[PDB]
Amino acid sequence: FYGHINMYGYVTSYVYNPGMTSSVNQISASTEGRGQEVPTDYYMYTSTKNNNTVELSMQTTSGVSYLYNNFNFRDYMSKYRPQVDLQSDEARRIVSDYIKELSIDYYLSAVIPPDESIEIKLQVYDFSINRWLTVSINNLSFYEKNIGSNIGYIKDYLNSELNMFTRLEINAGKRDSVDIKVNYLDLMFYYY
Amino acid sequence: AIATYNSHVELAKYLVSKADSVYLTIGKSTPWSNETNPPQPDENATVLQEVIGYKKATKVTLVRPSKSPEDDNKNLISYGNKSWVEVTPENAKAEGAKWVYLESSIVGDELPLGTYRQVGFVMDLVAKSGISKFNLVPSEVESTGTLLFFDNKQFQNRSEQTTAKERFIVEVDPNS
Amino acid sequence: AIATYNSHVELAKYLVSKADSVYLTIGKSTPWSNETNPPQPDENATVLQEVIGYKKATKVTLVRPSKSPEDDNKNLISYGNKSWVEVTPENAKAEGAKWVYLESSIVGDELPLGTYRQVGFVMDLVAKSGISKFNLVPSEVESTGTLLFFDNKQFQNRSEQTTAKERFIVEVDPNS
Repeated sequence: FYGHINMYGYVTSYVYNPGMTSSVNQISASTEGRGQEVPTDYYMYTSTKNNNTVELSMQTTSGVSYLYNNFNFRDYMSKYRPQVDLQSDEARRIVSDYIKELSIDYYLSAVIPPDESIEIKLQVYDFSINRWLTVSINNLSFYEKNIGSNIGYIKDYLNSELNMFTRLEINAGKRDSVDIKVNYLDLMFYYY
Repeated sequence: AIATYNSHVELAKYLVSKADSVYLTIGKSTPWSNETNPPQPDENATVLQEVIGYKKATKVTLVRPSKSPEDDNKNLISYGNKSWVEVTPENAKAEGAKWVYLESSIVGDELPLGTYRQVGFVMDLVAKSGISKFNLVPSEVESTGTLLFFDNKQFQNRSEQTTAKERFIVEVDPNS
Repeated sequence: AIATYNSHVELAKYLVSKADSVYLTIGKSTPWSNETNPPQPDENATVLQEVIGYKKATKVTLVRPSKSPEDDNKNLISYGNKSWVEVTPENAKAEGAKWVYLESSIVGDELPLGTYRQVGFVMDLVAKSGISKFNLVPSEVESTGTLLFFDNKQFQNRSEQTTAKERFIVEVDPNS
């Protein structure tokens, strides 16, 4: 029963806060189109660690940019576990009780001089407190690093639609843009 | 229309009748992407990744679940904390034996030393001219036959002080 | 100023008399500098590095190398790909049985799952008050007793199905 949830991705300098009934694509609508969906290559190539890194241009006017990811546990559970009753008001509890502890693995590098680094935060949206929770803080350089973390039980990170929202907060500092190379992104769970 | 439990007994007997052609095989000598969490197998494949070699199946038999007192005079198979009893082909319908137990053992460098991860079974294998030994590296095989069954375990490593006693209990219909 | 041939056998009888208190122990759970080339085991060391835990000895006995025709027709052991005979304490000097055999099996998760690189045997282990189970993690042990024998190994691994079995034959004076 061990498994991974791999790659909606959206790049923007605007802050999005999902609601309890927020769907996958509401990020683009909430930003008035002041951002872009990640390229097809991001969905194709970030599902395993190899030499094929996906480069993403993080434009910013404020010195901060965001890469949002949305993971739909309803469609995942319907595909891999159609026997689970996802129509109940308890579906978030059922899915979280089923997954138990979730870990995020996220391998990335920055297209910057090898002697420089930028601050990056991995965040998950907590619907119990209606805020972005920082689960990892790292300095990202030219060298690839996993910035992933174990986030534990996902019940409070799931909305009514069983969507989980994650983001990278990327502090470009005084730069108008920073390019990020993404090698691997995986939401991995292990239960008995 | 329907088939029967007795058909699964007869197809188990067929697989057991092939035993002279049956070898355990092991493979995947290089790492997984992470050794703790292997990738899923492929039931349409007919050979292992990174094939280390073949060893003749030391024991091919029918089984059923064990019970006492009526299996006390018999011999029992233990695996995965489960405990099972052996059945001979001419008794298979009377005992109801539709489960096959497959076992082989390797010790030392009689197949190449290193780590192993993929485990499985082949039948209708043919060895090359001038060779008759029960341990084969792939260079010694004329035809690999059909790879029937395989799995993607977490690894282990080998020497003369270790026994590669891998086994399956398999069934041709798990959900009648 | 010599020892007699009996003298080594008496120390071996002593080691076999301790058997109830004897436990397998396992350790060095993180990498060496090279997993294929371990460093030398230091005879001054009191206990394994990175201790995983302890399991009671399943078989302890005096043993000797086999001789034909007589031992071929007795109770028998195969190890080192070669043949050995078991000896009882009340015959030890007549047989010359100066080798002690030690053996235990660690099954599934009865100790925590992980890789290992050291194997050895302890006597005089005492568990904390009220514990009686044959498998112990370090926090369940009141006195670790004494590590008599161990060796460094190339890296090895375990999973929930598997049994890791380790066994030694040893002698008290390799250097007369």
